[PDB]
Amino acid sequence: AEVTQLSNGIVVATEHNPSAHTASVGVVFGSGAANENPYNNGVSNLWKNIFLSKENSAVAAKEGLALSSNISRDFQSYIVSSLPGSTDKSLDFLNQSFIQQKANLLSSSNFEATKKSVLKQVQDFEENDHPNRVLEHLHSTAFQNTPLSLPTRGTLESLENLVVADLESFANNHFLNSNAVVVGTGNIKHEDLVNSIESKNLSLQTGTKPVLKKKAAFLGSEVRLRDDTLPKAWISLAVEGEPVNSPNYFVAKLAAQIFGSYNAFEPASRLQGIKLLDNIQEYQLCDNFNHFSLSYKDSGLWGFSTATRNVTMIDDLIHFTLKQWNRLTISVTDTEVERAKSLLKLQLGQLYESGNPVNDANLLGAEVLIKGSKLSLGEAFKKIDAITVKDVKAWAGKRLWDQDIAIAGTGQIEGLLDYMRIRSDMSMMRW
Amino acid sequence: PQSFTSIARIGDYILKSPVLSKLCVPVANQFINLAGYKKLGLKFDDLIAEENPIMQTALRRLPEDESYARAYRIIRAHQTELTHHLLPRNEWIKAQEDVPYLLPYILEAEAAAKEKDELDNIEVSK
Amino acid sequence: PQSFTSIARIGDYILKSPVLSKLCVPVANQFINLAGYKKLGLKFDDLIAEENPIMQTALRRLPEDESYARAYRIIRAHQTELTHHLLPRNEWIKAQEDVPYLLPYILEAEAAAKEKDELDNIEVSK
Amino acid sequence: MAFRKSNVYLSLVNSYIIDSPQPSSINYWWNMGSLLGLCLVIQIVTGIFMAMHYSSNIELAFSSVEHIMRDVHNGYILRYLHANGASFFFMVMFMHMAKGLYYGSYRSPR
Amino acid sequence: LTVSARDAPTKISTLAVKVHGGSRYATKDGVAHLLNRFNFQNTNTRSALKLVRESELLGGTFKSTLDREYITLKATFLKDDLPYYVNALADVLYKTAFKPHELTESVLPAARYDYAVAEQCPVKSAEDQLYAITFRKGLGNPLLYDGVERVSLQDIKDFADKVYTKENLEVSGENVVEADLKRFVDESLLSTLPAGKSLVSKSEPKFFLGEENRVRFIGDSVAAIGIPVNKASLAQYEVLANYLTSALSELSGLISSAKLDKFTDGGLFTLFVRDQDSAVVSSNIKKIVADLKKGKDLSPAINYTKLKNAVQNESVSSPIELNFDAVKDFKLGKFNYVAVGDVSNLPYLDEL
Amino acid sequence: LTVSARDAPTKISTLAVKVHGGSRYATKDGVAHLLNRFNFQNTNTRSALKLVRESELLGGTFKSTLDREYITLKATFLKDDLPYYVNALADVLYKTAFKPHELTESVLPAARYDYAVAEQCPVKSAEDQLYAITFRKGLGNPLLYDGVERVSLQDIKDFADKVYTKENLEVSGENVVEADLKRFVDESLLSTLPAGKSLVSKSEPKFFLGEENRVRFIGDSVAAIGIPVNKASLAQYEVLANYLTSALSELSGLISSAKLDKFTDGGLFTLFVRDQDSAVVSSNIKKIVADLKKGKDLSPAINYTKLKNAVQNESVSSPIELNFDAVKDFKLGKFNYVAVGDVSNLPYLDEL
Ligand code: HEM
Repeated sequence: AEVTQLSNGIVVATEHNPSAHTASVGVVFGSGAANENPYNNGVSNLWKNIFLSKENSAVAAKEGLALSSNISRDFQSYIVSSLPGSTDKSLDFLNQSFIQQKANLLSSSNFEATKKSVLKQVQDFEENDHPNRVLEHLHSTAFQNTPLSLPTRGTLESLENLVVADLESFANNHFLNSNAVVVGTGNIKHEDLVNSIESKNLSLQTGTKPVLKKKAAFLGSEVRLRDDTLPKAWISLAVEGEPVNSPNYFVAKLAAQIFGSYNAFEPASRLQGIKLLDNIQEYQLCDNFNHFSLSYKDSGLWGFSTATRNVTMIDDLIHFTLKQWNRLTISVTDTEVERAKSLLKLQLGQLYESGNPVNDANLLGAEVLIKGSKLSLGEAFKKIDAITVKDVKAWAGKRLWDQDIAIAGTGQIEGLLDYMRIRSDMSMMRW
Repeated sequence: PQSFTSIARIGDYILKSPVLSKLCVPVANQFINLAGYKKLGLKFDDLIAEENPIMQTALRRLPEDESYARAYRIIRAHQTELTHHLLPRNEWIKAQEDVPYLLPYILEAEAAAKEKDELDNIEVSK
Repeated sequence: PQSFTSIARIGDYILKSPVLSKLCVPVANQFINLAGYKKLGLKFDDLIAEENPIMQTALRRLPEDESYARAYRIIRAHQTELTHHLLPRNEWIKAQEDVPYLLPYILEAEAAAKEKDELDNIEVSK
Repeated sequence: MAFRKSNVYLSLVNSYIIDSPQPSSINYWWNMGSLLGLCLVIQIVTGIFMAMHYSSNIELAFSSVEHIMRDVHNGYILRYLHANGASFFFMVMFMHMAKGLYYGSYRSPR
Repeated sequence: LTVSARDAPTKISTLAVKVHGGSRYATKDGVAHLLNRFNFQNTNTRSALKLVRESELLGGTFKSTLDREYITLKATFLKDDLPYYVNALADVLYKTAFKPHELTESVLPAARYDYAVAEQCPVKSAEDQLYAITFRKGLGNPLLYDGVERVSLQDIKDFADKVYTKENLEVSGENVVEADLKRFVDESLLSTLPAGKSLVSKSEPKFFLGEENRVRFIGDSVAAIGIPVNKASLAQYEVLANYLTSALSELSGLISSAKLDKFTDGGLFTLFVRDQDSAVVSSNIKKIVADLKKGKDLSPAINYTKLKNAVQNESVSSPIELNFDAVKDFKLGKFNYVAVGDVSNLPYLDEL
Repeated sequence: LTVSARDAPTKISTLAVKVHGGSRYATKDGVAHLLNRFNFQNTNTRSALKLVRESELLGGTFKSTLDREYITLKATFLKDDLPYYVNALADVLYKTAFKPHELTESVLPAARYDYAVAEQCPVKSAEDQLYAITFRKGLGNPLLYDGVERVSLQDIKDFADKVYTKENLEVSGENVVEADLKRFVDESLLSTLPAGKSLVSKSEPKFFLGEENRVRFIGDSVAAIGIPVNKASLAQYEVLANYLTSALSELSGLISSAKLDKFTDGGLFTLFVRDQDSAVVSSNIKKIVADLKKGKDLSPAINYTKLKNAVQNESVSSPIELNFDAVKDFKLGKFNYVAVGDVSNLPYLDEL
């Protein structure tokens, strides 16, 4: 359904959809925040926020274009939403504003204003957004002293060393033709986008990007960011999960869906088909949990992230969640797997084919940057339907059963016991 | 321990049948008169052991006037049996007054628990 | 058990006298250096046993930055003595850093409790 | 909640042995109390297994202790275990009391 | 009973039954919120637990949504099992149990959580105050239930009988074959629903201008203006909202939010300025009101708001199809003003 | 430093130091309430426990009352120990501790209790609303601290240094030998207080008319009208308040309360109609405003209001000595309106 073609310097990937009323043209680079040091960290975030500058966005809004960017760990995108008949203007803006004439966004008193903006923004993140910085500290300890631990937001003390030379060095090292995929979603045809890229000479640069000397290695550890003036106690907890283009990728997503997510105040999330709720609903152990399967190019995390005000019964919540995790290795039933297949099919169908062509562009650029081709959703649903109970048990015995966990928590986590007592729950004594 | 759905099933089969009703209902009326819980100011739906989640659910869903009346009958029976006496025959529970008020709540919470169990133990036909 | 007001009284008498100061102050400085609580990162007002209502009052009345810093010094001393080492020599508490920070709060709560007891046991002169 | 917390007796074993929050910085002098419990279990068990053979009359006390030391199978093990475990009971008891005297475990709460 | 669908060659279908039964038609304050929370509870045949645990194996979820005007009952699912969800939405609309234990255990704790969530945000409080002082008893009803008037179970049942009627709702399915959808809406309980009148009034909703309200709030301080707009002047305030949101406007740093709410008879332009200290909010909204009373040229924002309105409009089921071509100039006339927060340091209406 | 006293042959004297330092002169919201709760705490010399436990054995108590204008420090005692209480009020005014542990442990919980109690009553909530929309930043300050702006300990010390000044207060002793009181106020710390300026302005408080506020409240429903009045028109609204409170009016069965708050430069006449259901409040206050806009003959209530004014006026130390003789007729003009409670069924200002 989607067409990818490698033109003479650059990779053009389009996903046409003639039912849509917008069209997004962008370029996705394959250097997210895993291509940083711990000292220039946040320079991808500064590049995002100077692509979304006021001086730069006024030029788009006069033409009728919308600017959207996104910073992930592997990739980063710079996508320009427009109307379907106005995509030559999108390519002209993406060419002039961001690729060629790059030294006008990087003027002083635009760099200074944006640096103050993301300093305020990252500090506002670090003081107020507690589940997401707990996932960030989970990455920072699960992958410590390795590329995949650097926060995509950037720290407050590495964003204060940053000058214009650092953004220029990140640009000349990572914004390359062998590193980019120019992406078109919405209702633009594949011949149309590649013709408009062959028409105006669209070249980023010619180099090859710096190879990271160390691959991402999971180190079982914990960080314990306790703060007793906070009302809840947020805690993420995860094992090393499967990377992208693993064979056990969809099995990892399925096993994340076996225990699903939860909201204790939505009365239809109470009635779900998860056996963990029979434990955690009686004394109201938590307010919400959600099991994720984060997959990156090198490694990834499989775990669950939760929040609770029942700060004296954290150990029952952790114990019951992990004794439910052992059931994947030993006694996962069939209807749990069929329920997880139906719900993972619904989740993946809502995720990939939603209404927004920006999110489709980010997903398309990531999947054809890492794999070189985007897997369609029919083949993905065939792969999900191929998963049996023995596949889930074998993946759980490989990845979950008696393996090193990574924990992270802030708030009132005095009720959280130490590492060895929690890691003793990853394997039971066969009862 | 016996489910109230089972008691209602057996009792409805006995009551709907014309032979079994005329054979077993007078014996049950004499059994209830000899049991003598009405001599302490009690209906039978107070006598049920309330220490299970089905009965606790039923007593939670019971409305407030029935709850206060049931509470008064229980404290009255405790004071009466403390004094080792009976209630005066003007204060006994009449037969028309011994109506099952807690039985629909019990049966509804029981059907909800049995549905919950059957859905926890399904096997999808694949 | 010894009241802090009494320790302040005797110590102020020693410090205000020129002979007792130059005789006993170096003995106390060498006593504090031999005591070795500074090698664990503790100031002395972390060492006072807090399990009494005067000390609980003073610790409630401590400002929050001193409370967080005292919490870190106590946890750091626990981890240091767990590992059976000391802190490195740049992490030792300096002499000018070892200020009595809890002492005005202790002495004020002590004066309040002594005044409360004295007014509990008064005898009006009639 | 867990069955180790919800039960009647396992909540006691849990709140005394399994979840009992000890400070992180205590040392091997805090092992003598558990060691005194071990000494008491040793003394009581070897005492019962010798009381099955001991006779308390004044003509049979010493003769019955020597019957334990000679005729009873592994009875020398039980008798020397009882006697030297009583000496070790009092060694570890003096260490428990002296570490209490030293570390101030007698003061205001305790 | 107006049924529509828009087919697509994808895998996920979303059915949506939209009833004109939001807070605007609420008889008591918050009865629409209690019915919206009462929607996917147990029916007379299938329980609420059986609905979730059957639809999870079939592969779709449910979501009842309360708007200012609509109650939207949405079902998102795998495409090949449409009639289960048509019949499920039919059972929800036709035969709900409405049990008192269901009111006191799930619906009222859920509504208390919803009111607590909306109470902690001062912008939602300012928007509800702005609605209630622009429109008094029509669209200015309370959105959520708070309990300042007792709404009993028979009130929720009576509102369900008033609202769930056959000329009042409209079935719309994104990524649904319309022939099979129109066949499956019949032979169901939507054809057995009563044919009550449509509650949509076609007249102008009788606004009031020059009103001002002040709320003391512990937290952030917002000051908000609100302009009631008619049907003819909807497009100009649409391009004004996307103008002030956009980077074309010098007021974009000062403005926390600016949006036009749209209905079939009018609308409300809301502008919110939110900060932590009240001197910042005072200086900001004084500058907004002054530089808007001076006229603005909204001709730059036309091509931008076409795209923004298209992005917003592909999600909704009934587009209004605005013009945006005849909009040239704006000049702020009369407007309603609310001030939530540190309310002794925020400006009043005559100081703007 | 104005010392006055009215001697009597009785056993109990009362001393009152009145500062012009109530909520009207508050710089932030609620500093006056926090200083009032900080009044009889410990000093630099004598503790607060020693104060109570000495004054009880001597035989008198203390009480600090916060008004809309004053802060009254009252002290009631057996007559023959007046210099103790003069020196105790002197110590409280001159040297209070203002300790941070006293702010967190006593003053903030006592003020939170006062605010919770006055929050539970919708009549005091409506009275505060009526003040705050009649006059804005002057008398329409909040009476009590609620925490919508951060009042710190240093702000209370600043407000106390501003307010506790020698030309700002007045010493008044009911049943006190006045020459002895003047000898005891001198040779004390009242004479060593700073001779600052008096905060009493002699101008009119710049009121506003026709304003309307609406506060949602779970419980009772009140609707309140309120008229700011000037110095020439004080007696008429006095005889109006005692007319509508009295049994001469036909509206006394409908009116829950009606009182005139008098100040040295004006007043506010506040009429509250309170009931449980909002339809009774609506019918009642529509009848009140209609039969007040139609004129009333306030001539019969004149001898009655001389009595009630003498009753109310013997307690206070500062009489205003109104006329009551030229008052004949009343006709309701413009007025400010607040509605608290079931606010979607209490009427608005247009419907009155
Ligand atoms: C509190 C723990 C105990 C202590 C400290 C203790 C101490 C002693 C000591 C010191 C002896 C003399 C040993 C020798 O020198 O031969 C002894 C003897 C004995 N004890 Fe105990 N005892 C204890 C518990 C028990 C109990 C509970 C019993 C009985 C069930 C018991 C039965 C005996 C017997 C039978 C002897 C006889 C001589 C021998 O066989 O050693 N003891 N005890």
